Amino acid sequence: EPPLVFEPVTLESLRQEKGFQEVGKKQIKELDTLREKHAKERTSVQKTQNAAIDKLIKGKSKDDIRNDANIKNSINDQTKQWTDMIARHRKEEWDMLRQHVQDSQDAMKALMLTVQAAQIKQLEDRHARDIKDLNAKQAKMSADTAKEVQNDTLKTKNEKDRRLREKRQNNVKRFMEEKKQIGVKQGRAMEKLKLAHSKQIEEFSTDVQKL
Repeated sequence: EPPLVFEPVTLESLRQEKGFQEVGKKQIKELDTLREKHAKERTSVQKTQNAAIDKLIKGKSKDDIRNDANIKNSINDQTKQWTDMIARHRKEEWDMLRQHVQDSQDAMKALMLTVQAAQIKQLEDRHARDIKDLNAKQAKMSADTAKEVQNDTLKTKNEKDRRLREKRQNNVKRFMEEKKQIGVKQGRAMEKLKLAHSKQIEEFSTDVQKL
C-alpha cells in the first residue's frame, strides 16, 4: 500500500464542494425571494400612487369644466337679460315718439284753427269800421249838402227848402245804395275768407294723414 497523499485543502477546493455550494444556492433564492417581496411592493406602491392621482385629477377636472359651464350658463342668461332690456327700451322710444307725433299733429291743428279764427275776427273787426267810417262820410255830406243850400244862390227859402228836400231824399237813395254795396262786398269778402280756411283744413288733414 502506497503511503497516503493528502490534497491540500484550498479556498478553491472548499469553494467547489457541492455541500458548500448548496449553501450558496439557498442564499440566492433567499435573495430572489427578497427581490420578490420588493418588486411586489415597488409595483403595488406605484399602483396606489398612480391610482390616487389619476382619479384625483379627474375629481378636479369635474369641477373645473363645471365652472366653465356656470359662466356660459350665466353669461347666456346675462346676455338675454340685456336683450330683454333693449327690446322694451326700444319700445319706450317708439311709445314716446308716437305721442310726440300725435301731440305735434294735434298742436299744429289747434294752431291752425286759432290763426284761422284770428283772421276771421280781423276781418269782422275791420268790416265794422268800414260801416262806421261810411256812416261818417254819409253824415258829413248831409251837413255839406245842407250847409251849401243856406249859402246857395236860391233867393227865397221857399225855393231853398224845396231843393234840400229834393237833395236830401236823392242823397238818401245814394246812402241806401252805398249801404247795399258795402253789405255785399263785406259778404263776399267774408265768404272768400271762410273758403280759404276751409280748404286749408282739408289740405292740412290730407297732408298729415299721408305721414
